[PDB]
Amino acid sequence: MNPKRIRALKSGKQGDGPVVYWMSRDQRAEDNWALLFSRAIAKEANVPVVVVFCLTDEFLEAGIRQYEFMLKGLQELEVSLSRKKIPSFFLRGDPGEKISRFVKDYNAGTLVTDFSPLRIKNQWIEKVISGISIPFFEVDAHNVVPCWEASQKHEYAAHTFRPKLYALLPEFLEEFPELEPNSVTPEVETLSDVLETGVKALLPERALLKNKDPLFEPWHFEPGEKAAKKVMESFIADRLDSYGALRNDPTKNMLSNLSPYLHFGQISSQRVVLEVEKAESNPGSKKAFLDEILIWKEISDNFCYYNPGYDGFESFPSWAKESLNAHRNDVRSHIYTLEEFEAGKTHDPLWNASQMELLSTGKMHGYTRMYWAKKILEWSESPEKALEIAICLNDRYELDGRDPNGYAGIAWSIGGVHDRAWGEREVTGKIRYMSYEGCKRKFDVKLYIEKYS
Ligand SMILES: Cc1cc2nc3c(=O)[nH]c(=O)nc-3n(C[C@H](O)[C@H](O)[C@H](O)COP(=O)(O)OP(=O)(O)OC[C@H]3O[C@@H](n4cnc5c(N)ncnc54)[C@H](O)[C@@H]3O)c2cc1C
Repeated sequence: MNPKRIRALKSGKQGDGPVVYWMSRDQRAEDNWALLFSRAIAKEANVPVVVVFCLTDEFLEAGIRQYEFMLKGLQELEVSLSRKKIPSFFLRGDPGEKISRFVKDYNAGTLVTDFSPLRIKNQWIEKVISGISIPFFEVDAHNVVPCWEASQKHEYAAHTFRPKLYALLPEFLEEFPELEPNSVTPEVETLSDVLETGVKALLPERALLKNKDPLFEPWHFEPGEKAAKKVMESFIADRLDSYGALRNDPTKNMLSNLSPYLHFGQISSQRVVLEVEKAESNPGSKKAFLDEILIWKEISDNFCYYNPGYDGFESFPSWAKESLNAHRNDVRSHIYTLEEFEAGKTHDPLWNASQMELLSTGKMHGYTRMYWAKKILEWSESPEKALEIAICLNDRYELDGRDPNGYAGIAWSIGGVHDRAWGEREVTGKIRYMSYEGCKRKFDVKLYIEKYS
């Protein structure tokens, strides 16, 4: 129980009632520092712990694919917490109104939540803080090293953040204690109903084909905490060995496929890192994978935490902004609208295949994501319109979207965040370029294009 994982958002008079865990980003019962601290605090106060989750009004800004994945897991989570004698309350509406009202209606003693550097989460904290009188803590249950501990400032490169993070692994990379149940079960609708109503409201905006057939295939990733562990186990046993050599090959499915579970916190990245560390496989593949789930994942939280405008042109490096400004007035070879990007109606069959994989599976291969976002910059009227389009399609169709990794990944592709300058070209300037022929020499593009007609 390292106290550096927890941080106080506001101090107050601790009440004589249950400790409330405002679960948001880490939707799991196991390996959850936020829930573990909540139980520890509730134990010292001789009071039970309770979990509250808010089904917010912004769910209509995504699709059915994300909504069902999240709620199906929450249905499983409600069963796990029950076995621990921990009740779970699911509220519908504004977290500011609902969290504050729950604190007063149930006489909460202390309020706890997990950490997310996203703007929407800060928005909720502001409203909640001004509507409660009890202490309020947040715990980093998503990063191995607490975001505010890994670095005190924005890190402009992976090689400047990698040593800082590895130096702190010996202290923060540790096993998880068991979640002790509640002593006695203490004394707002069912999830099957909130799911049915939500799906009905999302159906008109469901992505379809010409024949009114849904595009999304929901049999690629089963949601839940139990499914995530099976995915983790399969990766270490079968794919981890080849990960280092086939991570950049879209035609081969040699990725961990953990992002949907990591995004919703249905599985702890610290748990994955522990299991990987103790697994014997190709050394370079271990290094490659750990580099992605430790450095690149947690540097994205670092990006969004220390850059209020992480989703804007203002957060780009100075060299990228001055380079992109110098080529604003360059004549673009193609200009596509949002609907044209969305439907995969460009001239580049590789880009359209990447969009089709996004629409059909909700998870685009890591390598094609880079190619996908860079051509949006190349075929847009400006870098600002490119960020807008990339963020829209990413957050709308990726199962792992609306995530710090997404904004940090898009900022890398379009603005060169966490990257260096390259040969100066027109339109894209010094931003790293990825040509069509460059991909042909990297993998069998024809197979990838064929798999997503
Ligand atoms: C334009 C663009 C958009 C992206 N969109 C998202 C997104 O919406 N959500 C998201 O979580 N990630 C995003 N990524 C990062 C990466 O593409 C995906 O995380 C990865 O493809 C997820 O699938 P996986 O778990 O099977 O990959 P794996 O190779 O098995 O890697 C495992 C984990 O390492 C992390 N990781 C891997 N690559 C990156 C990276 N470049 N940056 C940060 N973390 C990484 C992820 O957490 C990932 O789950 C994006 C990257 C780019 C360039």
